[PDB]
This record gives sequence, structure tokens and C-alpha cells, in this order.
Amino acid sequence: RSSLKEIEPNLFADGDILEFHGPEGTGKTEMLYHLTARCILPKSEGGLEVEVLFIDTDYHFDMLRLVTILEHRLSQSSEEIIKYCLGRFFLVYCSSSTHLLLTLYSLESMFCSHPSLCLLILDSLSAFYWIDRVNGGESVNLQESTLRKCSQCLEKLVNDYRLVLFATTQTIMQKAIDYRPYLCKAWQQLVKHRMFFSKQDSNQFSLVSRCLKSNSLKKHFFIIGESGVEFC
Amino acid sequence: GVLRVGLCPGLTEEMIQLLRSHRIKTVVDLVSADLEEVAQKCGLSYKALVALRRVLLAQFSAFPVNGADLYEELKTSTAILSTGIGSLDKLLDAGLYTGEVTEIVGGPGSGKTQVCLCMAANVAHGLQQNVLYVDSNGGLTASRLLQLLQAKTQDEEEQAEALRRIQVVHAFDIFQMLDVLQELRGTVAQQVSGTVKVVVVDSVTAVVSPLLGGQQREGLALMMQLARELKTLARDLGMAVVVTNHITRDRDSGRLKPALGRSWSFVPSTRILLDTIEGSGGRRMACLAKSSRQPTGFQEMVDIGTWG
Amino acid sequence: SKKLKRVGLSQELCDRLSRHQILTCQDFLCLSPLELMKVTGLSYRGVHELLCMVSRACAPKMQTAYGIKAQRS
Amino acid sequence: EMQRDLVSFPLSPAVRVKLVSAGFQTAEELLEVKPSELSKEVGISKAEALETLQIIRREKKCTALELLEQEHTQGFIITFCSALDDILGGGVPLMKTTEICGAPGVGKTQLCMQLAVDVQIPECFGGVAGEAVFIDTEGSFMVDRVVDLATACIQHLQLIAEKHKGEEHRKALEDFTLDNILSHIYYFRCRDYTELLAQVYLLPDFLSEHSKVRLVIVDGIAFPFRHDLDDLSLRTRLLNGLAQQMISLANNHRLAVILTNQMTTLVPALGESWGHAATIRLIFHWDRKQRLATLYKSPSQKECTVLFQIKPQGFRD
DNA sequence: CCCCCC
Ligand SMILES: Nc1ncnc2c1ncn2[C@@H]1O[C@H](COP(=O)(O)OP(=O)(O)NP(=O)(O)O)[C@@H](O)[C@H]1O
Ligand SMILES: Nc1ncnc2c1ncn2[C@@H]1O[C@H](COP(=O)(O)OP(=O)(O)NP(=O)(O)O)[C@@H](O)[C@H]1O
Ligand SMILES: Nc1ncnc2c1ncn2[C@@H]1O[C@H](COP(=O)(O)OP(=O)(O)NP(=O)(O)O)[C@@H](O)[C@H]1O
Repeated sequence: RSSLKEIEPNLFADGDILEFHGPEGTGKTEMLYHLTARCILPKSEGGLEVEVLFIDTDYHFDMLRLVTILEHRLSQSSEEIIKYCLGRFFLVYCSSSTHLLLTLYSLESMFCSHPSLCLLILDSLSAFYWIDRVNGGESVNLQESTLRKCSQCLEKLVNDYRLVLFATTQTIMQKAIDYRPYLCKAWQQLVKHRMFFSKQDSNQFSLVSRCLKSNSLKKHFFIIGESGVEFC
Repeated sequence: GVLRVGLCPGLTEEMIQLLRSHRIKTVVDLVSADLEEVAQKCGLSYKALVALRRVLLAQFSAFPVNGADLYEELKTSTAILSTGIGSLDKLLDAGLYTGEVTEIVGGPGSGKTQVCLCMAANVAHGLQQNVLYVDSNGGLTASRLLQLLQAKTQDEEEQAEALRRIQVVHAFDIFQMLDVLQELRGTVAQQVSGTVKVVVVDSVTAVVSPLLGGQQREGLALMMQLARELKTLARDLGMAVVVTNHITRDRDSGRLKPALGRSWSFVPSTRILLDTIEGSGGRRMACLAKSSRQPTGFQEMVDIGTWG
Repeated sequence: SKKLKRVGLSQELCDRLSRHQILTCQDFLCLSPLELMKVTGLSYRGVHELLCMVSRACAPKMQTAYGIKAQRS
Repeated sequence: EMQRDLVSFPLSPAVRVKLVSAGFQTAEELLEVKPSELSKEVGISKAEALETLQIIRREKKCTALELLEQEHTQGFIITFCSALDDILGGGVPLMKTTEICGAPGVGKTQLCMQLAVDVQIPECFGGVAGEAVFIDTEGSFMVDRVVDLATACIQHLQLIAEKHKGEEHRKALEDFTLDNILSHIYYFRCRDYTELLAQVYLLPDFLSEHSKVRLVIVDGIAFPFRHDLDDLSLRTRLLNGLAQQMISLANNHRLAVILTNQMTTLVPALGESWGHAATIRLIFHWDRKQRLATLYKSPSQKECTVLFQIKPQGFRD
């Protein structure tokens, strides 16, 4: 299927799992919108015309925002064309990590059905961390067991259908590169690139893409406007 | 969840007993485990287990709604519920949005309670829609709502009707608030009569703050469960949730930020930070501290004296 | 202050509290009921009963103002 | 059909962990579970099984119109100062938490005694005809002063009653005597902040026993925490918890919760976050040796500074 | 081991 370089040229100078990590209002969901637009806009406009699945474990997917971004990306925007472009987009709502696991196991049966769905946004994987870590008790194995099962199902899905998994992890800890890992080690091993977000005081945003297999850091600067994400 | 009679059609008690005896207690264990080996070591039919798994994923998992269908359904089911404040509407691009968690961050006497009261008065009277006010710090005074409605209109029957639209529920710790929100979710499920369209929770931070602190992370979990309830109310039940949050200064940068920490900072879809003028009491600067469809940091002036 | 051994606490619960360095009324009341839920087990309904139990041993006794009037005379 | 997560219910953390390890993520899957079955499957004790079943099966919706009618019937505690009554909406409100902030020696305790006197004022005289609960932490509750205030209030009620020419007023004042007023003030002396927390925990039971109490006063919430408590995070947690307890008590038992607070260097003490605690905030401050009361925060009246004074008759304008 | 906290 499609390559990672064409998904967004600036981040990727080169079946991957990528993580977006950063505080609120740093553009993680907006970068996800930009990738969604680059994947669902038609070939005529300049998009890949491939279906994108978005998992709201956090319930912040603004449909109006995605439609605004699309309408601005098109040279000429119309209701019918926007509906066609959104027909490629799919949304799943997950209320709990158990609900996320069941949704993933059912999503296998739609990934088998849809060959063109190449990208899988999961916003945000950490949304059920705290809950998972209290009802599992003090035993680290129990508390992250369900999220470990979600991580294993995610790697199975991204390996079988060659999906590009763009996960968003909310930075919730300070670590006494602002990144303290907190998810299960069964998820960390899957991540290929970690992209850390920040905002400069507020239109300018800094992204740091660290490749784990090479531990290589690349710096990007981008802005968000009514168009979407524009890389400087 | 666990396997019980009536959970899904086609199961029987001896099936549940055999699954329990074969280290399969829950739906996740039923569907994650290999069907062939449990079928061969259990005596259950392979086709029966396949059908059981299929119906379990059909019931307990969330079907992926198409983007176009969702877009056309929220083009009508959503609503830009006007705050009743012109300048705050212009800051929020005509006001609230149904289906989002809106957080009115501010300090003491910052106007978050007053903004929520004007919101409830305008929704109950202007749009004739019911409001739920989950009072947690005692801020809601029905006299102030009556004053707002009198400012809006001078018809006594209209004011009385609008006051009857606003339903006041008091919840002062996290468990009362969660019970209230879950009762509202059940009420809306039964209703789907004038349903509740705005859920004002003033304030989340008042009931969440006692949970935080110390060597316990169940405070973070209760905060996140409250967030899940608010977001299910907002998105799944399609009603505008307006929580109010306190404001705190980070002890590393000296910058104002929403309370309840980083974990809660991701919770509201929209966030309005209200603060006082450094150089009148009524006038307050309103910033879009967080948003999903509008640039962050836009400043507007809201004068509480203009309504009331 | 007053140690929980003589408040009326059960021996197993006294041991559980002592394992977390909880010995006096100050050590007990200063924690949120959710922290007490974590350390002692029990429910929020079940820990408010215990908080009332410890408070009754180390809370002020009610004194009507007429009582102060009688005492001062 | 809605599903209520066990993390939301006030179940025991160990019991919740064991219930979700057994696989109970939502409480709906336990309503039809027998307690014996629950204990045999999960592994919790019989008492814990009964308690968790009770909790899961346990879980007022008064409209704002009914709330307004309650506010009208549940009269405000008249402050005897016309200015504060006007800017407090008729006096100290029931079902609300007022915070009298101010520097030492400005008249917070005098206001507390005045309100403790004015709660026992009969309903036909504009009062609420209830008892008062005083929680003095600073050791400044002077019984002679509250006796003098009660005498002055009794004289004022006599004057207005004999201006009205009503037998009902005389009958209602018959039981409004000095001995009844001083026997209707339940005074607690919380030596330190743990005593205060314990008394606040015992207040719901005390008021369920004493159902006619309408006012609870905390004469000094800054004193027990600014002293003998060197942890700021612990102070914040305790203050947030106690504020929630006070507002819950006021609304559940139809009370007015007064909270007196000291000034720090200008700004009310106990941190800026504590300003979110009380519903109303009145700073009492000095200007050219004259007393001004400022309504810093109030969800019903605009910020405004009014004139008041302390006289032998009590708390006057 | 981070969590929150002016
Ligand atoms: N049309 C727009 N023009 C300019 N800026 C915008 C626009 N829409 C959104 N933004 C800003 O761009 C950023 C995008 O926010 P967002 O991508 O949701 O952050 P986030 O990392 O997802 N935080 P969270 O939702 O909690 O995960 C925010 O700072 C918005 O204020
Ligand atoms: N009727 C009114 N007319 C004008 N201004 C008013 C009126 N009622 C309240 N205000 C203003 O509102 C301020 C308090 O706002 P309020 O919204 O109650 O504070 P809050 O921060 O939202 N609640 P809290 O959580 O305790 O901080 C007062 O100081 C007044 O300036
Ligand atoms: N009988 C009286 N006649 C006239 N003035 C009085 C009388 N009693 C007290 N005052 C005045 O009223 C004020 C008393 O204030 P007070 O109520 O004690 O404040 P306070 O809250 O107790 N200070 P603090 O204890 O530090 O919080 C002082 O200005 C006294 O001079």
C-alpha cells in the first residue's frame, strides 16, 4: 500500500507504529487531522484517497474542525465533495480499555473488509491509563493487562493489514524532550517513532521526531490555521 | 464483562461453568483465547463458540460509524447554544457547542459561575431547553437566575417557566456527582418530554480536589471517571457539558493553568479562561485557552453588569 | 494526640494502619477518605463510619452557650 | 443500555480490584448476582459482598423554580445591618457558605455572635426560628457579648412587635427569651485543626439529632491551619475537603455556614485556591478608622463596599 | 515510580 514518506513529507524524510506525545493544545489531534486530510482528500486535490480510521478513546474528535480543515484544503469546496471525502473517514468511540479491546477485536473484521484503510489514528491511547492502573491494584501486571492486550491486538492489526498506527499518548507525568514513559512495555516495543509536540508563546508549534531503531532526533516547526497544519 | 445467563442469546449455564473451569471468566478472555483449543478441551461445539464470539463482539464493541453519516447527523444534532453574552459568543464563535465538554477556568470571583448562570438562563428562556445545574460549591442561587431571566424578559410566566426548566442537583463529593451524572445518563436513555440539553457542573475541581494528593492514585481515577461521564454526556448523549474549573500557578514556570493537573488538562474539548482586569469589577478578560476549532489565545471583554 | 489503639479500632485494622505509619488521630483525619479507603480497604460509606468513630473519640464535646453561662456563674 | 463503572462507585479499592480481576467492569453485571455467589467467585468476605451489593444498588432534583421558592421560604439570616442585608440579598443566605475575611480585630466574631443571635429570631419577625452551631477555633467566643447581643435583639423585637400590635408576635416572642437564646447556641471549641476536622465530620449526625439548627459558624478556619501545620499541600487538601463538607452540610441540612478568615500580606489567607471554597466572600476592613464590608465574591450580587459598625446594640450600620 | 499542589 502507501508509503510513510508520502503520508506527510516533512516528518518523514525516509507497518509502522508511531506515537504522538505532548500536552494539551500542542497539535496532536491537529496533526492527526492533517494526516487524515492528506489521506482522504482525492488524488485531484493532492491527497492519497485512502480510508482513515480514528479511535476516540478521549472523545475530542471535532467533526466540524475536520470539515473546516477539508474545506480549506480543497481548491474548490462543495458539500458533495466533502461528503465523499468524509466517506473515507471512520470513527470509533471507546469508553473504556475493555471497550477498546472489544472494539479492536471487532475492528479486525472490518480491516479484513476494507483494503484501502491504510492509516489508523488512535486518540488517545493513554485516556484509560489512570483507571486501568487503580482497578488493577498494586500489581503492575494486572493494572496494565487490558492495555497490554490492546497493544498486542494493535500490533497484530498493523502487521496483518500493513496499517500505519498514529497513536496519541497524553503526557501526564513530568519525569522528576519532555517524555516519561508510562504505558505498558508491550506497547513501547511497538513504537517506531515518537513525535513530541510543544507550542511556543502560540501559533508556532515544535515537533521532535525521535526514531527508536536509530535513536535519531529530527526537529520540525509547523503552524495551525484554518487550513490545517502547514509545515514551516 | 463476566459471562452470565441472558448476557447474549445462545448461551447456557453449563457453558459458563465449563468456561469458568477452563480459565475463561470474562468476554475479553472468551474472545482473546483460541476457540479451537477451548472447544476441543471443553466439549463445546466449535460453531457454537464462533457464534457466541461473533454476537459478543457485535454487542460489546462499538461499530465504526462512517464519516459522512456522522457528519450529516451532527450537522443537525449538534447546536451552537448561545451563552447569552455577545462578546463571549464572539469569542466562542456564537457560543457553546452541543457534544463537547466546555471548561470555564478561572480564579475566585472570575465569573465562571456567573457565565454558567447566564448560560442556563439563556438556554432555559432563549432556547426553551432544559438545563441541569450540578451545583457542587453552592454557587447556584435561584435569585440570580431569576434576575438574569428578568433582564432577559419581563413576563412573569415566562420567567417562572424558564426557572422550572433549570433543574438544580446538588452533589458535593465525587461519588454524589458520579451518581448524579449516571442518573442523568439513565434518564436520557429512558427519554430517548423536554430533555436536559445543558449540564453545568460548577465546579468539577471542588469535588475532585479532595481526591488528589497523598499516596493514592484512585483520586486520578475518580477524576478520569468523572471526565468519562462528562464526555459520554457530551458526545454520546449529545448535550453541552459546561464544567467550571479552578486556576493554578505551576511551581516551575509561574504560569496560570487549569487545575486538576496534566491528566485533566486534556479533558475539556473547549476551555475559556476568565481573569480580572489589571487596571472594573464587572469587566473580565476571556481567553480561549483551549479549543479544537478556533485559534488559542483570543482576548474578549465580558461585562457581567450588562446582563442582570 | 490519641492513638487509634484506644479509639475503638479493630486489631486487624490497627495493624493495617500501623503498616502505613498511621498511629494517632492527626495521622487519620489528615488523610482524605479516599486515601483511608486505599489504606484500610473498606468503602467510602464504610470509611465515613470509621471517620465518625475516630472523631467521636477525638472531637470536641458539645457545649451549649447556656452551659458556659452556668459555668461562669 | 448504560453501564456504570465500578471505579465510579464508592466500593473498597481492594474490593473493586478483586471485582474487576474477577471481571466485573460495570455494576450492572452484579445486580442479579447473589452475595454468596459474589463472595465465592471474587473471593471477598461476606460483609464486603453485602456492602458492595448495597452500594451498587443504591445508585434531590428540585427545579430552579422550587429552589427559588425554598430561598423565599427559607429566610435569610438577617444581619441587623441594612447595608449588608441589601448586598447579601436580605442577610446571610441559607444553603450557602459565607466567608468573612478580614484583618484581626475588625469584627468577624461580632458578626458570628450577631448571626447566632439572629437565627433564633422567630419566623413572623423575619428570622428563621432555628438554633445556631458555633465552632470557635480562636478562643474568642465571649458569652457576655452574645448575651448583650441577645438582649438588644429581644428589645428590638419587642419594639417592632408593639409597633405591629399583634398577639401572634407576643406569643412568638414568649419563647424568645435570653435563656432560650443561650440554650439554643451549641458551641464547640476545636483546639487544633484535627479537632476541627473531627467536629465537621460529626456535624451531620449532630444536626440530624438537632434538626432545628439553621446556622453553623466556624470562628476561624485560618487559625487551626496557619498554626501547627507546616505542610502546604496537606493544608490545601484539608481545606478543600472541609470546604466540601461545609457546603454539603449547609445544603443537606438547610444551613448557613459562616467561615471566618484572616488576612495575609491585603489578600485572604489560606491560598488563592481557597477563594473557590465559600459561596460568598465579605472582607471587613478599616478605612480612616471606619469599618467597610466589601462583597468580593458573591454569585448573586455585584461587588460593592458598604458601611457598618459595632455598637452596644450589636452589629449595626 | 509518577500522580496534585498558586
Ligand atoms: N482553525 C484554527 N486556526 C488556528 N489554530 C487552531 C485552529 N484550530 C485549532 N487550533 C489550535 O491548534 C491546536 C490544536 O489542538 P489539538 O490538536 O487538539 O491539541 P491536542 O494535542 O490534541 N490536545 P488534546 O486534544 O488534549 O490531545 C490548539 O492549540 C488549537 O487552539
Ligand atoms: N447581579 C450581578 N450584577 C453584577 N455583577 C455581578 C452580579 N452577581 C455577581 N456579579 C459579579 O460576579 C462576581 C463573582 O462571580 P462568580 O461567577 O460568582 O465567581 P466564580 O469564580 O464564578 N465562582 P467561584 O468558583 O467561587 O470562584 C462578583 O464579584 C461580581 O463582580
Ligand atoms: N461591646 C462592644 N462595644 C463596642 N465595640 C465593641 C464591643 N465589643 C467589641 N467591639 C469592637 O468590635 C471589634 C471586635 O472585632 P472582633 O469581632 O473581635 O474581630 P475578630 O474576628 O474577633 N478578630 P480575630 O479574633 O483576630 O479574628 C473591635 O473593633 C472592638 O473594639
